[PDB]
Amino acid sequence: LAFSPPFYPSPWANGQGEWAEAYQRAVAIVSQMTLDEKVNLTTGTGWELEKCVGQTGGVPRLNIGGMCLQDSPLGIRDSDYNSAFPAGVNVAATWDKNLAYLRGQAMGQEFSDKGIDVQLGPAAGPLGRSPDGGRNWEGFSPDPALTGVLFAETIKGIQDAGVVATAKHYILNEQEHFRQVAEAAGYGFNISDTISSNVDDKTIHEMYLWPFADAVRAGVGAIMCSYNQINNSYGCQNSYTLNKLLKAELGFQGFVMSDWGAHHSGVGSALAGLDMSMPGDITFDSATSFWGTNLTIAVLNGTVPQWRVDDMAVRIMAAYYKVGRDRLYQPPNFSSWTRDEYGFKYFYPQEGPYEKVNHFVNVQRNHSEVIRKLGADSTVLLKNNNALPLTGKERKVAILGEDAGSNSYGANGCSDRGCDNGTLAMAWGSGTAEFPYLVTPEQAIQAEVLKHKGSVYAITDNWALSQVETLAKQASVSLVFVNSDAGEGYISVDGNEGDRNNLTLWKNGDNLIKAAANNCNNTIVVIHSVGPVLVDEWYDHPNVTAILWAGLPGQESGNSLADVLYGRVNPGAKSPFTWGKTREAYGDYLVRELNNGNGAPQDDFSEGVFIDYRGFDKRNETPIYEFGHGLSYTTFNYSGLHIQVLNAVATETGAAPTFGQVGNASDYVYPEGLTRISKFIYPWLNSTDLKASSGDPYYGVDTAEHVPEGATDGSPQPVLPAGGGSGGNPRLYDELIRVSVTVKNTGRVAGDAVPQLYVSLGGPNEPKVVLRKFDRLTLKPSEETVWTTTLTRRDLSNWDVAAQDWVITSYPKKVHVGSSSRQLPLHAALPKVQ
Amino acid sequence: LAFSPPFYPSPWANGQGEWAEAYQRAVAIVSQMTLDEKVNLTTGTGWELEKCVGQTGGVPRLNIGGMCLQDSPLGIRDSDYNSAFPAGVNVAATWDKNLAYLRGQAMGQEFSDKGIDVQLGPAAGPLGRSPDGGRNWEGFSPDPALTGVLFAETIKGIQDAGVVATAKHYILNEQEHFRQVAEAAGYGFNISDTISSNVDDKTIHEMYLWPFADAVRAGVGAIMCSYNQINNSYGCQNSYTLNKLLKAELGFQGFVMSDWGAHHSGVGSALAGLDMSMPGDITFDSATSFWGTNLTIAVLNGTVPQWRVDDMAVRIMAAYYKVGRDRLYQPPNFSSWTRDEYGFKYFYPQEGPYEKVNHFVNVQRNHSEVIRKLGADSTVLLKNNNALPLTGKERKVAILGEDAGSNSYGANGCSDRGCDNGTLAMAWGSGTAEFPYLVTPEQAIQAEVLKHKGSVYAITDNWALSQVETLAKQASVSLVFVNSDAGEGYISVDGNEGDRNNLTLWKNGDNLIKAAANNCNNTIVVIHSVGPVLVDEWYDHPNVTAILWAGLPGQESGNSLADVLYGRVNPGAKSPFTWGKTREAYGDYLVRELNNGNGAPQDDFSEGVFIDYRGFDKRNETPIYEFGHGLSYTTFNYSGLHIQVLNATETGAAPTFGQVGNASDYVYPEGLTRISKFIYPWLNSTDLKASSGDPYYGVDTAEHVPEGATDGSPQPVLPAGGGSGGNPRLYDELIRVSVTVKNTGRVAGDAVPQLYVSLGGPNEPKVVLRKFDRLTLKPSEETVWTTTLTRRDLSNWDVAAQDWVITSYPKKVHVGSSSRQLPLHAALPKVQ
Ligand SMILES: *[C@@H]1O[C@H](CO)[C@@H](O[C@@H]2O[C@H](CO)[C@@H](O[C@@H]3O[C@H](CO[C@H]4O[C@H](CO[C@H]5O[C@H](CO)[C@@H](O)[C@H](O)[C@@H]5O[C@H]5O[C@H](CO)[C@@H](O)[C@H](O)[C@@H]5O)[C@@H](O)[C@H](O[C@H]5O[C@H](CO)[C@@H](O)[C@H](O)[C@@H]5O[C@H]5O[C@H](CO)[C@@H](O)[C@H](O)[C@@H]5O)[C@@H]4O)[C@@H](O)[C@H](O[C@H]4O[C@H](CO)[C@@H](O)[C@H](O)[C@@H]4O[C@H]4O[C@H](CO)[C@@H](O)[C@H](O)[C@@H]4O)[C@@H]3O)[C@H](O)[C@H]2NC(C)=O)[C@H](O)[C@H]1NC(C)=O
Ligand SMILES: *[C@@H]1O[C@H](CO)[C@@H](O[C@@H]2O[C@H](CO)[C@@H](O[C@@H]3O[C@H](CO[C@H]4O[C@H](CO[C@H]5O[C@H](CO)[C@@H](O)[C@H](O)[C@@H]5O[C@H]5O[C@H](CO)[C@@H](O)[C@H](O)[C@@H]5O)[C@@H](O)[C@H](O[C@H]5O[C@H](CO)[C@@H](O)[C@H](O)[C@@H]5O[C@H]5O[C@H](CO)[C@@H](O)[C@H](O)[C@@H]5O)[C@@H]4O)[C@@H](O)[C@H](O[C@H]4O[C@H](CO)[C@@H](O)[C@H](O)[C@@H]4O[C@H]4O[C@H](CO)[C@@H](O)[C@H](O)[C@@H]4O)[C@@H]3O)[C@H](O)[C@H]2NC(C)=O)[C@H](O)[C@H]1NC(C)=O
Ligand SMILES: *[C@@H]1O[C@H](CO)[C@@H](O[C@@H]2O[C@H](CO)[C@@H](O[C@@H]3O[C@H](CO[C@H]4O[C@H](CO)[C@@H](O)[C@H](O)[C@@H]4O)[C@@H](O)[C@H](O[C@H]4O[C@H](CO)[C@@H](O)[C@H](O)[C@@H]4O[C@H]4O[C@H](CO)[C@@H](O)[C@H](O)[C@@H]4O[C@H]4O[C@H](CO)[C@@H](O)[C@H](O)[C@@H]4O)[C@@H]3O)[C@H](O)[C@H]2NC(C)=O)[C@H](O)[C@H]1NC(C)=O
Ligand SMILES: *[C@@H]1O[C@H](CO)[C@@H](O[C@@H]2O[C@H](CO)[C@@H](O[C@@H]3O[C@H](CO[C@H]4O[C@H](CO)[C@@H](O)[C@H](O)[C@@H]4O)[C@@H](O)[C@H](O)[C@@H]3O)[C@H](O)[C@H]2NC(C)=O)[C@H](O)[C@H]1NC(C)=O
Ligand SMILES: *[C@@H]1O[C@H](CO)[C@@H](O)[C@H](O)[C@H]1NC(C)=O
Repeated sequence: LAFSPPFYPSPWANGQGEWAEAYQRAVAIVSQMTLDEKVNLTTGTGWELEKCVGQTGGVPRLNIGGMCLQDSPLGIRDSDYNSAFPAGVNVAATWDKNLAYLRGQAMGQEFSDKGIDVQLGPAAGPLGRSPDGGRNWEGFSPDPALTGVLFAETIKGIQDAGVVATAKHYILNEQEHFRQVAEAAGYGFNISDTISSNVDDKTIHEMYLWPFADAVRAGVGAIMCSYNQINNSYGCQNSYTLNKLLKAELGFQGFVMSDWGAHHSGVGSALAGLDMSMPGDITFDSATSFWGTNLTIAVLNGTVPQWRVDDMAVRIMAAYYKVGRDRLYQPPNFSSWTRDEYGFKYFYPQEGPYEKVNHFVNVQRNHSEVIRKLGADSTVLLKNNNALPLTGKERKVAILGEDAGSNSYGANGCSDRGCDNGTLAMAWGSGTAEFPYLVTPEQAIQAEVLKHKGSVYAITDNWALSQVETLAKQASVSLVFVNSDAGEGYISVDGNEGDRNNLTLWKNGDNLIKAAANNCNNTIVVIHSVGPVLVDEWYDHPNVTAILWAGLPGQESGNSLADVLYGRVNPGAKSPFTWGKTREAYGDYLVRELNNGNGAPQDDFSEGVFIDYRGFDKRNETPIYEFGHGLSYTTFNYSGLHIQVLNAVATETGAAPTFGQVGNASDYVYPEGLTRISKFIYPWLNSTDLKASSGDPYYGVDTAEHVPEGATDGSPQPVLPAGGGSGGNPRLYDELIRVSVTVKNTGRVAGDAVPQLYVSLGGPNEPKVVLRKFDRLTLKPSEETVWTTTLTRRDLSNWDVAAQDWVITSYPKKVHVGSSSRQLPLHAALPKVQ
Repeated sequence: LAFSPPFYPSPWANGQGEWAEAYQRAVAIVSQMTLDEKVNLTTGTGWELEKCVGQTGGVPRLNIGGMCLQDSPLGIRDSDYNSAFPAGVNVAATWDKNLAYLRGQAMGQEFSDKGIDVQLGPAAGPLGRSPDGGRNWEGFSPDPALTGVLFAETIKGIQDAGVVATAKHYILNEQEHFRQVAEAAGYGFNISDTISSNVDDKTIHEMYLWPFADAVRAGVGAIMCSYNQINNSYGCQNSYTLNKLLKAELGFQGFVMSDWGAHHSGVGSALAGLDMSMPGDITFDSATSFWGTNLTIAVLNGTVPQWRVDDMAVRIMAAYYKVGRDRLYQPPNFSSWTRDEYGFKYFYPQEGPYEKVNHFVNVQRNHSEVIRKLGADSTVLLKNNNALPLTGKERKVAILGEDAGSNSYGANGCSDRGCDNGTLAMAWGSGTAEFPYLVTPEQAIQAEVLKHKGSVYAITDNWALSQVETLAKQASVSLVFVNSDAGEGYISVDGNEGDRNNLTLWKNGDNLIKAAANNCNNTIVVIHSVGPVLVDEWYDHPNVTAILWAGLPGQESGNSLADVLYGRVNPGAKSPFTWGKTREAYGDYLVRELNNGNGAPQDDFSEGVFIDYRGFDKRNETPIYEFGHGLSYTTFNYSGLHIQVLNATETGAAPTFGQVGNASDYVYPEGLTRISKFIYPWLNSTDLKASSGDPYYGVDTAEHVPEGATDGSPQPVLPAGGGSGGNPRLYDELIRVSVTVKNTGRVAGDAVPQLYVSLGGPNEPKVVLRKFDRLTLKPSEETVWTTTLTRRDLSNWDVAAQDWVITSYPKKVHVGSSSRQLPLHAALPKVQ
């Protein structure tokens, strides 16, 4: 059984880089705080006790309001008068840094204006190991370089708007099956612990950890650790991922919160590097906590050192000052639990004053513009035989497929989007937001036809094949809509328990396209989905003249598409994952059966780095549409590749500091004038009897055997070779090579090119190409521009497990530039650099 | 059993009134025709043999193309790139003569450009004896004055655009049940002949006939006789309705065509006043005809006088020339039977040249504008507790009801509209047209809200009550859509065989309104339906703040409604029927069970003239919403009633035109390939009997030909005849009535002043509608409305005198805003 080696102590914050001023202020405020106050910062107040999906008590004596933590990565969850943005996989499909930033900023403004302090997103974990993982859509791309840049830009947009961003889920939560014990039980599986991702050190550094290093370096405030185990140690108490990888190596200065229900111990978690417990209780409304009271006590009895709790407090306050949250503070002006204007203050037990719980604040501004633009710029044109753009002069237009029409229960009529009815604009689970409205393809395309006085109908029942065939025959174009859904594991739709059971079109989609293609010589397929689908039985049909994948566009879905279909937007999106011929061609199977008796299922990542296009490439498999593939209504030419070699840190930390003082147990007893709200989690002790007021069956049992070596060691520590900066040693960020290429629009209309830069790092076990750089360039017909990027030392390195460091190996390296991972007409050998 | 007295001979045309020219050109061309050519004019070429729903083979030797006859009364059926107009009943809701005319004109243009010569509409029969009658929606109103005026207006619009209109169905086809023997069989009833409408002479004159008189007087060129019997004589061989009532009394100068399968004899129908057999065969594609060959033989053998067939050919040509069809002629450029560009020229047997059968001509022009406007001006505001118009500033809008959303099979996804799925903008059967598209309420209202940056959703599953209640608690306004559908008898939806089984909202409509109104203090109900529905269990709910009825609005439905809801259009429409508390409150039950063994069911119109509001008023029942009721976004005042008193006896002999030769002249030409199932006018051989194949040929012939049926001698002109739509003295204006109408509200808008008389006497309705108009007034703006009462308007039909008589009982006049809101009244002075 895979094992996770200890790494202690839990590194302490130091004001590194961009964090200096936030840290000074955090120190100055935490210095003034009592122990119970500090504890208050670390622990949620209990499932559905206050307004937000997570919420802490704050420090009322020092005028620090409770921190409000709300889902989701694509807009405010469980609220009203908010926008629904396209999903993160759409962001990835844009290959546009600027759009990722703008979406981050639009979300941040909305979260801010609801009195939300922390957004539970963006996501980069799951990275995308398996094309059927239920949550890949919440993230970006199975590619680390593309994912990391867009993750980082999204984080910066949110944080520049004055809300803490939360990089989640850290780390290796690559599937939904067996991610939680009670969740597996509800599906009839009996497991004593959650699935264990077992991964080698090289793989983790070069893939799953890489976007987290980008997030840390961009200044991310928070990280959320995951439900799964890593080598059979839970994500939210894994000292190797948390103390070693994230805090010592990556030099992470903010706080680590648990996923909801991912907290599995008081002492172990605190010493293994967790900073905040969400939603606060052990299970929802258990009125017990691994922290709160238990953590106050653990400091009082000598088990957790004051410096560790003080560091939790400093990291939490530092994230808060760093984004300027204190300057924007206001209590949450909505409730996640009800839409009622008035209600009891403490939702779950229905206690506290009866008062205004919703203000109905309209936070949307004009954000439908970025959503519409982004949806259009993420529409991948996979196939186009001179079919598109449409002109408006088409005489009779057939809109075919349920995915074009309305959800008959209303756009929000399935709780957490837990169905696949009508057009698919948002997948399911916690990564969701209430739509203010949803513009369907049916509405948008019908309005466009009628504006030109054409004829148009929508058929939206995918088994009405007789009416489909009859209409297809009469039409000048058939626009066929199809989808494939997925989502978080707590919701099952049609027996799909988060993870998709297959990669086939839902609701008869393949039969629908065939019914149409057999009758219109101009059949145009639109796919909405969470990731790749099997297109093998119809993509090469002579009557399927164009194919688009539009992802999950959010609220303006139909207008984003019309913009693309009718040429207002020249599509420039690129596939951010691989379209293979079969499920088998992707390998990386999901663990769907118990393979460790009734223990934790074991998920061995035995492919190593060979996921998505790296795997297709290794196996010599030819994708239908490759990573980086996307067409345009113009043409681009790449020429003139040139390479230019360019001219291009403490060894110990300080001792761990403590701020403020700890007093007697009697100081932290429940205050006499306070009504204790039922299920509410507090930092207080029933009496000075520590053991009895812990109520912990294991209190003082074999304590020292359960505290790992080094776990309480507050003395100076060595700086890891790969650490000592933000997102790693700052040398990794030295720019070693400049690359330049000329890109020309050789066609008849303006459009965006997406130049892509791959390297071959060389060596018997490396992928043949891996993406390193990209940009999205707007070019007029005949226009030329010189695209210039740089490669960093990290970009040219591999993880050396013996050195514990990034090393540029002695194998000769090459650069490749072109339009996709398989369309690389330019190549150049790289000279030795170190 | 009821009995239909004979009336013979069948009156011949005489070029009366506005028909003088058309009749002279008709006589000139028929004079040049051989017998088989004339017969070709009168007989369809067989079911689905050519392009149109009905088609004659024309007279090629004289450059007269075959006549193309096509459904429906609300747009071109079975075609492509055509418009889909609101139903008749919507035109009735507008109370707008000018809109009726513009909708006729728009349709005429579309039909004309497809190469269609004759539109099979408009409809005023059914009048609407029964609220659950399956085709009432095709027509106008159970009121004969409102129907007659709007029916005449539609016909003028169609015919001024150069297409023959066909006033249908003549007469008394007031229910779908048992209207056809084969149809009844498919529903499990064994009857030997169709339902017989049995109606007294006064009622027929004062109600069912009256809009046909207006149609005739406005110049309609064709009439279509009905599937049902009247007093046990088939509508298409009824000498009393056709010969006496239509041709001798109303002076109809045009042609009468059979309904499709309504032809039931060769000699009998011809002599009883029928002019045209549609679709030409005895049963669909039987390759046999009551006419065609049979009618050539009936003339050659002396049973049908030459003058009768000459007259048929003269009526048919006079109609065609009357609308100027000859100047606009082109073969039909689409096929009713396939959408393919190419196909066999004779669809049913798939024979003849393989060639172009569809040219996909887009005839829609700008007709979507008149459609949108008529849909808005026909949306009756039944209740408004200060909820409308919406401002567009409503923060969150719930659209609720499957009636707001799309048909999941596509707007034309159910053949002849034979389903109730998604928004109801068209009822079912032959009275239909392919939408070029359908703007749903969901589309237009959500677009409206998005334009103002509001939040909006549509819920379109009527059993998703949980989702409906959750949204309705969060909404600023809830717009709840519900319907009730019906149609022609050959289609059954949810067990409704044409006729409605009930007047209750379909698709959980009542429970949907109750779930919304239980949670939004601002619930607004929109009804699409073929007629009245029962609103009693929610109309007065304190959270139901408004209620509209929008009828069957055609392709622009959503934009029509949004224009009204958002105040672009001030509703002016008025209910064209009564909204009763219960079904019982209407009486006039359908005949739904066999009541004459396995003979024809007997449908006794035992209520007489007392249908719709006449019956409610008679029984002193209070309607929830009366005939004539509609609210506006402004208010109007009616005052200053002022009343002022104002200051041929035989026909010619029947003519014959041209000559009849020997049998041998009418034998099939030698070089002609005979298309299979095609109906021709020719004889297999000079042997008459063997060429007819009639098992009754030559047997008891004279005993089967009623007295006077072959009398070509000059005939007496009836007292109530002698003109167009009746004796011209009937149209003398006897009294002028005036009132002042003022807009006293804050919104420009239309008033619909309505003038009712009481003719008096123990058997007369308390009030009957006589005149109306729709007048546009700005806020504070006044106008004088002036109108006149004719001799007909003040008369009752006297069965003894066989004439209209102003009876001696004192009469009153009433003016107001509805049949129940009449603040102005006076005694009328005695006039004669
Ligand atoms: C001051 O106040 C404080 C606050 O009140 C007091 O704090 C309490 O102190 C107690 C100790 O005195 C704590 O109780 C003990 O906790 C441990 C740890 O449990 C958690 O972690 C487990 C994994 O642990 C490893 O990793 C963590 C870090 O992630 C480390 O901190 C641990 O040291 C350990 O590290 C090794 O392994 C990692 C790699 O994994 C390496 O990198 C290191 O090098 C080390 O080699 C984890 O498995 C536990 O998970 C269980 O609990 C969850 C419920 O919380 C549940 O979700 C899981 O499914 C799982 O359930 C199973 O186990 C529990 C009991 O733990 C059962 O109830 C349950 O029914 C299941 O069977 C958890 O997240 C825990 O291991 C200890 O229990 C072991 O030992 C006792 C006897 O001492 C046995 O009775 C138990 O059966 C159990 O035995 C297992 O392990 C033995 C190894 O020693 C092995 O010999 C056995 O064979 C067996 O399999 C204690 O439970 C208590 O948590 C804490 N309370 C709070 C609120 O913090 C403090 O005492 C007081 N101070 C003083 C001086 O008074
Ligand atoms: C030159 O060439 C010509 C063209 O080829 C030759 O034309 C043929 O001439 C034949 C006569 O020689 C015609 O055959 C006869 O038809 C008659 C009429 O049938 C039709 O009308 C019936 C109603 O009739 C009344 O009303 C019409 C106008 O609507 C009048 O024209 C009639 O005079 C009659 O008028 C009276 O009543 C009205 C009020 O109703 C008054 O206003 C008047 O004052 C009078 O009182 C109608 O009911 C018939 O309906 C049947 O046919 C439909 C199918 O067509 C069907 O859908 C109906 O259900 C119904 O079906 C039932 O009856 C038929 C038989 O007709 C059966 O096959 C079937 O199975 C059903 O049972 C129809 O529309 C017709 O009545 C004659 O048949 C009767 O008499 C014969 C004896 O001669 C019996 O054998 C029959 O059983 C039948 O008897 C009934 O009536 C008797 C009294 O009349 C009574 O005594 C019996 O007890 C019984 O109940 C003939 O069939 C033929 O139609 C015509 N062909 C064409 C193509 O036009 C012509 O001969 C030739 N000339 C020469 C000189 O050679
Ligand atoms: C009642 O209404 C009905 C329905 O409207 C009328 O029925 C229609 O009447 C038409 C006559 O007016 C008849 O028309 C015929 O159609 C035939 C089919 O035409 C199509 O196929 C051909 C062949 O490949 C194409 O050319 C053509 O464009 C069509 O696609 C034609 O073949 C007939 O053409 C012949 O007659 C016309 C004049 O009518 C001539 O102009 C033409 O040149 C052809 O003339 C030859 O045949 C005639 C036969 O009468 C001879 O008289 C003449 O001398 C020529 O003969 C030479 O060629 C023939 C064979 O081609 C050869 O055997 C001979 O020895 C010589 O070499 C004509 O156009 C419709 O088909 C018919 N419809 C149906 C469904 O039956 C009806 O008339 C009405 N009744 C009344 C009283 O008005
Ligand atoms: C850790 O977090 C906890 C949650 O934030 C903190 O508990 C809260 O502490 C505040 C400050 O002590 C308490 O506030 C008190 O509230 C009562 C009742 O308030 C309401 O009713 C009155 C009377 O009609 C009304 O006038 C008020 O405006 C309120 O609506 C007041 O009477 C007190 O004077 C005082 O303001 C909260 O009650 C308490 N919350 C809960 C859930 O118990 C706790 O202080 C934090 N601990 C540390 C060490 O910081
Ligand atoms: C603290 O006191 C409360 C209420 O008096 C009690 O119910 C709760 O269980 C106590 N906690 C412990 C750990 O005993």
